[PDB]
Amino acid sequence: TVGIARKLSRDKAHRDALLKNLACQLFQHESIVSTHAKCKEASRVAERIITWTKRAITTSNSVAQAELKSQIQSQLFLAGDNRKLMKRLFSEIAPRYLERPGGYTRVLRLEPRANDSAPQSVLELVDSPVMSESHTVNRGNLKMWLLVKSVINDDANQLPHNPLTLQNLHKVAKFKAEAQLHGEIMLIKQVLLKEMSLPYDEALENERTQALLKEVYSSSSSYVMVPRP
Amino acid sequence: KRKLISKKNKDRLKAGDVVRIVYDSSKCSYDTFVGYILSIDRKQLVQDASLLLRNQIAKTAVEIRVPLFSPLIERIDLLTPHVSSRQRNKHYYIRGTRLDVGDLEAGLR
Amino acid sequence: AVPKKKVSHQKKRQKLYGPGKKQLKMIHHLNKCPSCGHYKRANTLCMYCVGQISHIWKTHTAKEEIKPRQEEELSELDQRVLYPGRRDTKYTKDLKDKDNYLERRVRTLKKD
Amino acid sequence: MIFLKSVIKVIDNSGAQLAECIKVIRKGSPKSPAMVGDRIVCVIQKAKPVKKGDICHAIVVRSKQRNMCRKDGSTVAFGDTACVLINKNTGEPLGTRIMANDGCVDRTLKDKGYNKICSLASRVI
RNA sequence: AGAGUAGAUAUUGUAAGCUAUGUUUGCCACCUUCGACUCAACAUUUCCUCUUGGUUGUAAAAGCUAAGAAGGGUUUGACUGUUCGUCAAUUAAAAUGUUACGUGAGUUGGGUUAAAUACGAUGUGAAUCAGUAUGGUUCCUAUCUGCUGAAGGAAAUAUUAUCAAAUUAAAUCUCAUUAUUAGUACGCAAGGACCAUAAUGAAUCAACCCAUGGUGUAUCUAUUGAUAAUAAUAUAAUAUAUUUAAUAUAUUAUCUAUAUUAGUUUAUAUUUUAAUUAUAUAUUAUCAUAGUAGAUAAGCUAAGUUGAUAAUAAAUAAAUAUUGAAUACAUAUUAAAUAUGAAGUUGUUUUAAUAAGAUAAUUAAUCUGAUAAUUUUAUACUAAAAUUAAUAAUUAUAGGUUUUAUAUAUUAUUUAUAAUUAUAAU
RNA sequence: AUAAUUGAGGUCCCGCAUGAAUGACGUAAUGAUACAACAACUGUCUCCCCUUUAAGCUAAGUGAAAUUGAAAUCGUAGUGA
RNA sequence: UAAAGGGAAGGAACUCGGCAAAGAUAGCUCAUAAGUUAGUCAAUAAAGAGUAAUAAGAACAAAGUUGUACAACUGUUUACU
RNA sequence: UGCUGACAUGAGUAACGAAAAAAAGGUAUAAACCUUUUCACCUAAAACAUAAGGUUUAACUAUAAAAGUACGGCCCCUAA
Ligand SMILES: [Mg+2]
Ligand SMILES: [Mg+2]
Ligand SMILES: [Mg+2]
Ligand SMILES: [Mg+2]
Ligand SMILES: [Mg+2]
Ligand SMILES: [Mg+2]
Ligand SMILES: [Mg+2]
Ligand SMILES: [Mg+2]
Ligand SMILES: [Mg+2]
Ligand SMILES: [Mg+2]
Ligand SMILES: [Mg+2]
Ligand SMILES: [Mg+2]
Ligand SMILES: [Mg+2]
Ligand SMILES: [Mg+2]
Ligand SMILES: [Mg+2]
Ligand SMILES: [Mg+2]
Ligand SMILES: [Mg+2]
Ligand SMILES: [Mg+2]
Ligand SMILES: [Mg+2]
Ligand SMILES: [Mg+2]
Ligand SMILES: [Mg+2]
Ligand SMILES: [Mg+2]
Ligand SMILES: [Mg+2]
Ligand SMILES: [Mg+2]
Ligand SMILES: [Zn+2]
Repeated sequence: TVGIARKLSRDKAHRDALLKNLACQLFQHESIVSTHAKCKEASRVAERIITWTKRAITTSNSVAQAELKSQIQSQLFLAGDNRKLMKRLFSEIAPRYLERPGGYTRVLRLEPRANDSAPQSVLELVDSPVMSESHTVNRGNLKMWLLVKSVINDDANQLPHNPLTLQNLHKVAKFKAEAQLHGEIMLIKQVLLKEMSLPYDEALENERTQALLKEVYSSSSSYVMVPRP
Repeated sequence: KRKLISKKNKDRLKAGDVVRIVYDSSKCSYDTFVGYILSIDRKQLVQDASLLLRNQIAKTAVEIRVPLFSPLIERIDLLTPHVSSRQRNKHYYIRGTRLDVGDLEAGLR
Repeated sequence: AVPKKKVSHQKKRQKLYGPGKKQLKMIHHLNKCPSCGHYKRANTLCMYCVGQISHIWKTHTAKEEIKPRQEEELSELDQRVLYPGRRDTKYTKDLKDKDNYLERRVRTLKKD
Repeated sequence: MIFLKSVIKVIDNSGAQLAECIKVIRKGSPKSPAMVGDRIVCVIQKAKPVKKGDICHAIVVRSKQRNMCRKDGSTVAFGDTACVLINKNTGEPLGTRIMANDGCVDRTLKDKGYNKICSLASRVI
């Protein structure tokens, strides 16, 4: 009771309702902005739900499967725009994480909101598909977009990529096919260029992307450690 | 001693089992105790597991918790297996009601 | 319960601005944004870039403004006859001038 | 654990049936409890036709309080708190036999050195 | 004076004398609330415990009386508003005070000086009482001092990281019972030791959570009543592709469990009739004090566990001595020398602070700190402490993920692999 | 009546200073009246522990009050309207 | 601090005083004494039974018996002690 | 314990008045405004009709529509 989770200045039931709601919204929209604390707890729930889904998908035991399904049902409000959410979890959301061991959600710190000074954050699903057909882009993963923007900026400036940026890119790649990733980047890039003032040469851009990918993929003091004399 | 009380063993000890605790005579001079198991207390670490068992002796109850891995206890002999009627992990609820144990010694005679 | 004397100018000053706790610190922790070299708080996403991204998402994931089927081919004269524009109350007017009471996010300086 | 006006069973043949503790002997503060093996003063509240009202001494032989720890890491708890009446300055049982009907007691009594009481008991648990 | 089997001065001590205290009852008029609870601090004119002198009244044991001694300790009930007091049960003892007869911006308000009312008394009466009785009203967020904690700045015999002594501020200091010496000494008998040690405890304090018990709004299960879902299945519509000869079949998606009419005014329900308008289907959720009940992990806790009650030593108090003059004797010295002697003192032990000193480092591709992030050993905020790895190695901080374990409550009438059978097992 | 009773009930009558519509005396019912006893039940207490919520605490926004001669507002003893 | 929930062994040892907080073994149908002003007044009597229930298990109605003083009784009273 | 005005002190302290919120979009302007969805609260009401009352507060100036019959006033008739 004391120190197992956040309390969030709400009594039990209400808190539970809030958290379930947040999870549902995250599943719906892929990315949401809220207070930091709320995000932090919401992620815990969401991750657990995802894992349950995964287990249901995998495990042979019928009994286990049923139980997991029940748990999933319990942990959601399947009513309005969440009516088909159960289906979505199994069919669309859970598969993306089949190989990934935990860390399905990403919390990113924003600026504290001006009126209230409450510290804010983005909570979002990790590998969310950025390109929906009959739509162009999707309301996807902010981090990826940010990375792409940074890359573009670097290119514009003709500076080398920051090591941090490279690390981030590598992380993104780890659970991602190369070609797919490249495609995603390309999709992002055009859109970004359109948004910004910058021009767009297709082939050149492609080449740049390829170069970026290559470095990412194929991997490559005053104190002297010495034995006790 | 571990095998009984193992959560992976099917024929383990359960609330509802009647058991005879036999003490070692070389270590101590304690008399052997018969009791209906109300609960097995499994802990974070293994050696400090116990079980809480009771007996009514001629109009007076008595409950005893025995640390199962005490070297004072030799072995514990299952006298009577539990019945499928009484259900729950811990049967504290029986004390004082119709479901109480009565005199196990008497039953044994 | 109650002050025995008027608290002197000195004393109040030293209670207020004296200790460190009560002083505003300088926000040292702030660094360049990787996407556009502007200032941002450390360990924090740049508020401009994220905003931009959000805007783009909105533009793309915009919901279809469900315009009614009838009013699209509704004669101007006919429209006028039907739906004449009233005068709004003071309160409504006030609400409408959002610029007066509503704040748009400021942009940081360029880090060097 | 027994305190001021706690009522307890007398498991003896002295004719006392039920006694009410008025004081614990060896312990300094009167607020302190009397546990198994301890000597108490009590008023005899009910008796079979000693008499009701008699202030007498007793030793607490068994308690309902689980939590009482034994050196071997075990505990024993009873259905009631019971005592045996003793002699003011002799410290021996005032009765000749502990009621074999309901005469169980804690082996801690033996440790204490109440051998007479322990032997008198139907069972020592 | 006089008691005290004798004899004022063991113990007692008339009336009269000389003082001290400002704890009682008063006097003065400088000046305008008793109790209970909580927490106690200080004193010593000491109740207990330690040392000692006197005791035909010190055989011993219990006492009586006196000197040193304030280190530790000095109670729970019935009665009463009571402090007190009378009892009961204990205790080593249940000491007497001072602190605005300590403590109401700390609690209570039973007593006690208001308004109501009654009784007795007094008064012709309004009313009154060193009467009696029932009821009955104040509140305060803390400015400064102070105290308890926690930080920032700072001057450091000059820095930083770490270790740190003396010292200063406190805390602590104990007590009983039992057993041994010993049924010994002593005593006709009864009775019954000192000196000294050990073991049990007692109060007090500290720490801890392996276990025990409590809790546990994360922990599942059971369960009463109402409602709202999701999935599946049957039905219907629409949309989208498929086959068939726009139609029908089947696939996918979305939406749908309605509605109208009868049964003599109304409303609801039932059944009929209308309509595609449904499941004694699986699983959920909400509300009812966490809806109620049985268990319950961590953590926190005591009713639990563990430990301490600080030695050894130095100088002493009252007291007990040696030699030994001044003073041919005597005299422990208010002479020179020489000794014993207390739970007291000094010290030790414990905590906090301080930082002498010591080790190392020196303008820096990763010097020492702070800001920042993830946090709990820490925590009101701070501060403290752990981590901020992702390159040649090495380091897990929270969340997640996996693991085994625990918790729940069904499970061998089982699960898993192969073909009702075989093997491995929950 | 309680281990123990200045309380309670009964009885006794030097009624300091009862008493008959300022009614006297015993009773059924009634009473949020006032005393007392027993049962049961309990955190009232031995003796406090844990948990929840709203405060308190920190950040942002708004923003009071009584009070106030002036203050650079320590301890002790003494002094002194 | 307030407003709740739970609590081992005790069960009023608390306190001016069980203040407060516990405490309900049918809400339907039976069955219900003494006393009495003869009114199931007492009485919703206490106790007790029928149906339901065998230790897990909604909410609300329903919280004892007796003695004494005072007043017959239902009422009214000091709006704000 | 003058009177009026101004400005301090306590103090950036207490408090902000019964409490369930979340997301997305309006709007790279929103804890507080609006819309959608989710969740909750009241429900012999915190609903729906009304009486009285009142700075018209309303869904507003382009504004609250009556021959009368489960429509009120005035009007007729009286009570106190
Ligand atoms: Mg003295
Ligand atoms: Mg005061
Ligand atoms: Mg004062
Ligand atoms: Mg009253
Ligand atoms: Mg523990
Ligand atoms: Mg626990
Ligand atoms: Mg409701
Ligand atoms: Mg101890
Ligand atoms: Mg590693
Ligand atoms: Mg009269
Ligand atoms: Mg009345
Ligand atoms: Mg503020
Ligand atoms: Mg008392
Ligand atoms: Mg009392
Ligand atoms: Mg009631
Ligand atoms: Mg009356
Ligand atoms: Mg003036
Ligand atoms: Mg203040
Ligand atoms: Mg404050
Ligand atoms: Mg505040
Ligand atoms: Mg409000
Ligand atoms: Mg918005
Ligand atoms: Mg209704
Ligand atoms: Mg209305
Ligand atoms: Zn930027």
